[PDB]
Formats: sequence, structure tokens, C-alpha cells
Amino acid sequence: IVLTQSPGTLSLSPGERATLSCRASFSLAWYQQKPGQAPRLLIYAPSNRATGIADRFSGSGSGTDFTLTISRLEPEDFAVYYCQQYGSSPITFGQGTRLEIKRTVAAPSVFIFPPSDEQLKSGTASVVCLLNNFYPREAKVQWKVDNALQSGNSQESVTEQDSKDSTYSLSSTLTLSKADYEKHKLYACEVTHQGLSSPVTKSFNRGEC
Amino acid sequence: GLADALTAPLDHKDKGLQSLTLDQSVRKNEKLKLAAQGAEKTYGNGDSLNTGKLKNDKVSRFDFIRQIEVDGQLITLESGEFQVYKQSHSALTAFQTEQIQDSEHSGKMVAKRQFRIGDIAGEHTSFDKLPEGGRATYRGTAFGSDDAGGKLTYTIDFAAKQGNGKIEHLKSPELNVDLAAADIKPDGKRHAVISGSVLYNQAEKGSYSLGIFGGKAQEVAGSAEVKTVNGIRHIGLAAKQL
Amino acid sequence: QVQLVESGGGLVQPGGSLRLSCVTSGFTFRSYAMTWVRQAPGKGLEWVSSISHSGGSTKYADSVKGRLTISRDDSMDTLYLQMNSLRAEDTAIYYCAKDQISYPAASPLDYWGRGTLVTVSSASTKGPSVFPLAPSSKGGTAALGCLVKDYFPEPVTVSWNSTSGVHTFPAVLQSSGLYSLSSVVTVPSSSLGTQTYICNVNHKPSNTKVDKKVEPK
Repeated sequence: IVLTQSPGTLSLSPGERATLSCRASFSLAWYQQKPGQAPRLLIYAPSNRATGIADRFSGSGSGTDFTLTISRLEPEDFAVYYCQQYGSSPITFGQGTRLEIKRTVAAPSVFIFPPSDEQLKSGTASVVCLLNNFYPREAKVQWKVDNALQSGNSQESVTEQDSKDSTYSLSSTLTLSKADYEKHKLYACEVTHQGLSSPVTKSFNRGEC
Repeated sequence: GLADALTAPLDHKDKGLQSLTLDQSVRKNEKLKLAAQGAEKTYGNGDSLNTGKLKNDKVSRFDFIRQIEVDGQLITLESGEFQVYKQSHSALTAFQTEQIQDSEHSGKMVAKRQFRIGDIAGEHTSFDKLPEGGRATYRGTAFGSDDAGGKLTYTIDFAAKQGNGKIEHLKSPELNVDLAAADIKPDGKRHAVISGSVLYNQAEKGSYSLGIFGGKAQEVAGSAEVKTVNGIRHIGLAAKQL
Repeated sequence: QVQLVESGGGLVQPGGSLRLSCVTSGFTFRSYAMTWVRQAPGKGLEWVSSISHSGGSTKYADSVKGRLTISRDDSMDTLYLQMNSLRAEDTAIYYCAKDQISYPAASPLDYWGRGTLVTVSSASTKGPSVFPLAPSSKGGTAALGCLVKDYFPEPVTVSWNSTSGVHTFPAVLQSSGLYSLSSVVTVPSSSLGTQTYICNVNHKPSNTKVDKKVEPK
């Protein structure tokens, strides 16, 4: 039995009603996992609740379509939820569903950081671009050396939704060798975002400030 | 050995008892699942347990889960350990419960350890064709909750059609009782049964009942209900002649 | 007052062996089935194995069957997972869980341990290199940070000058099998050339303490 949870992500406000769906092909269970914590048992068939789980949560449905309903969203209820069938071996889990806090679009504050002279001595150069306090999560950073367009050398890392302003932070890291680094002057960071009328670009010339 | 009972088909060179019909062990619409090692097998009411692959004069242990479907939901009625004691012409089962369904909350489970006897079956000796006389000594096993090491000794005087025995070496001293003298009476199906009192310094501490099995009355098998200070305790009984 | 505590996780070569332990407390161990569940980095939960209350019946997922063996010792309230022929796709955080009933893999998992990390790769233990992300010279705030590059296994702890405005990004597995994360902090531009900003980077998989200074220029 393959379980598919639709949709993959749910952006809601506190006090709003959340609907989470898990499809079959019973007995099903639900689990909650907060960033950096182990999963916990939420409800189980039909709608029994574990000890310390408030009445906010409830489940329903039979056949294939099963639903986890949170009546009043609380700021602590924003996490990932996995469905899990047990009355049929093997045990199978769902892929999960994020509950993120709702807010309006926030433009990113963009910074660029040239490689340090200590890293350059070691033989490698890393150019970092920081996309701070932004929303929604989605965006790109395209790297451009001597006003080219790099590919296959950068990696992105995105933070978790902040528990105070509901924004995200992204850091893109352009990796390349020292010998390659000193052969070019212009390095730019062009960010794409819904909050930007046109992509903001941050630049630095190697050897200057 | 345990996995073979759940997966292997019937071989006739397998030693008896080869078949044990699960009547009282699985109720009409319920569904009993037995697990041992990597094997597992589902049983319904009237299905046969392949006791031939099991060891004789030993207690075999299976993990079990009992289930029934109500409306459109598989509620787990009971979970624990399923025990089988096998002889040549008889066999009996028992359930060591660990959790049972919360009757007042559907889908919930409550911890509760009971021990009861399930199905006592085999080739029942007909009362009319019992040994017309003589005295046979049966020796075997008495097993209860978390204890399969008690000793059954029983003797039947086929001339007087009487019977008496005792239980020894069970870890709980209240359980090592005497099986008082009782009559061999016929059943409704003309099976040969013995229903008598449990004694403990010549006072009533419960009751027992055995059936005689084998064409030559080779074995007896049954159960003892023994009043204790913390309630009734059920003990499985099975013994054979030499 | 149920508590599960995993241990034994660590770095393993492909083909190597590890043994995980889950010491339990707060409940009658001997009466309940136990279950192992693993979570690959950045992905969902996957059921590994379950063992009955008696230990007489065990179940495994087909992807780990034969190479992983679940076992238990009731006298020590401990659950084990013997992991052999460990492959790269066995890298995950392994959670030990308690079942509601004695029969294995037939009930919800009502209590979970805090997990232990098992890393399977050919990379060797390495302490991180820490480089400054110095703030610009040109809103009214500035961004500075520290680049923790090339370390194995996970995780690193980054504390900032022993507080607020900090973003420590999750590590990324680089193209060379080593991890790299950045930790940035936004401070007022007024504070630049006015306060020490030393970052505290600690890596115990390699026993390395390193406090580097992010200063302007």
C-alpha cells in the first residue's frame, strides 16, 4: 500500500482550519515532527488521540480517502505530518506535509561575501551570497563570473521558517579553485524573487572592497 | 519447527498429533494471526493447526493477534502469546493475553494479562470402549501463566472407573494442588470425561476436568480452575502413559 | 513518563557493521513490541524492523532484510539493531519506537526515542575549516558570518560570541563527500568597528574547538 499525502505544503495562519489528506492503495495513524525533534503520535484510528494531544486534532474518512483536521491552528502546530498504515504488512509511511505560517511577500536583503585570504592560501575560493528575511521560500541565485553565467559549481542551503517573523534565509555558495579565482575580476549575485520588481544584483571586484 | 507449522504443508510421516481443529481458539467471524520467526499464518473458525511439525510433550509459543471487522474497521480484539502443548493423540491450546480491546473506547487498547485454555482436542476415547479394567499411570505437564514446568501425575482405576492425581513444581505454591478422586462419566458426545474437585489440604480450592484420548486410553488432557487469593488461575493439563 | 534513548550510531564504512541500542524506561518493556524507524537526511520516515514482545517473531523491510537483525534483552529493557553489510543508502537517523500492543508491526507507535545518526560513506573523520565572512565596507544593518567548510561526519555547533539575529544554515553534502555550512548574523552597521564578533565552532565527531574572529576588511 502506497500512501500519498496531498498537497505537499500547506501555508495557513493561526486560527485557520487545516485539512491534510492521505490516500491508500484499513487502519491509519498520524504523526507530527517538529524541526530538529523526533516524531510523535498524533491520532490513530478512528480518531483517538495520544496523551497530551489536544482536541484540536481529529481524523475521519474510510475507504481510501483519510483526513487529518486541525480545527484551530496554533503556532506550535506548524510542522510536518506523516500518515502511516499498520493493519497491513509491510508498514508504510506517507511522504509528509508541511504546515507553514501565512504571511505576505517579503523581499530578500542580499549580501555578498568574497573569499577570505586564509581560504585562498589553502587553494580554494568560496563566494557566498546571503538572502536574508524573505518570503515566500522560493527563489534562485544565479552566479555570474566576469559577467558570464555559472553552472554546476554552486549549492544552496535554506533555513527553517522563523518562529517570530515567518521568513526564511538562503545562502548560496559558489565554489571554485584559487587559480580560477584570480583570473577574473567581476563576481555577481543575481537573485530572483516575487518581492523584487527586477532581480537585485550584488557585485564585488576581486582585489577591491 | 515453529515456522514449519505456519508454512509447511501436511506430511503424513510427521508425528501425531498431526491436526488440531481451532474451534474455541478462533471465534466465528474473528481472525487469529499466529507469528513465529519470519513466518505468519491466518486462521478462521474450524481451520486446522499443523501440530505435526511441533515437538511432542513441549509447550510451543507463538505471538498472536486476534481481530474482527466491525462496520468497516479492523479492531484488534486481543494481543499476546499463543501456546500449544502436543501429545500423540491429544493437544490443547492456551492464550497469554497482554493487551485487550478497550470495550468503552473503540480503537483503543488496555494492558491486561489473562491466562485461559482454548481448544482441547484429539482422538477422544469413547466411554463405552474404555479399558474394561486395570490401572494406568499418566505422567505429563501442567502449565499456567508464565510457568510451563509444573508436573501432572494422574492414575485411572478402570475397574472402579475412578481417577486421581496431583500437580507439582509450579512456581506458585497455591497452584500445586491435588486432583481429587472423581468418576469417569460419559459426555453428550459419549466422550470419556472426568470432572472432579481441586483440593489443597482436603478443602475445595477449585475444580478440574480431563478427557481421555487415544483408542487405548493412552493420554488424558484437560484444565484445572484453581481458586486463589487473587482470583481464578487456569492451568493446562496433559499426560500420557509410558 | 516513557523515555527511549538510542545510542551506538556513528560513522561506518560501506560494508561495515554497527550495533544500535535503545535503552527504555517508564513502561513494562517485556509486554510490548518494539520498532525501528529511520529517516534519511531531508526525506520522510521509513519503517525498518519490528520485534514481538517475546522476541519470537521479527519483521523487516525488504530493503534491509538479511543484513539487519532486530533483537531485545528484557532483563536490560534494551532493544538492539545489528546492522551488517551497511550500504550508502543506509545513511539516516534511526529512531527506536514502542508499539501499543505485543504483536509486531500491527499498531501505532505511541512513544519515540530521540534518534541516533548513522553515516555510511567512504569519507573519514575530519575537523572543519572556519573562514570569516567579513562585512562589507559600503537599510541600516550589515551582515557578517563564518564559513564552516569540509567536515565529516555531522553535526557542527555554531554559537555566536556566547545571540540574536543569527541564521545557521543546514549543512550541505559537497561534491567531495564533506559537509559545509555557513552561519550569518545581522548586526547594525554602527556596531561594525565597535564590537568583537567571534564565532564559536565545535565539532565533537572530530574533537575540534575553534573560535575565529570576523572583523571588517
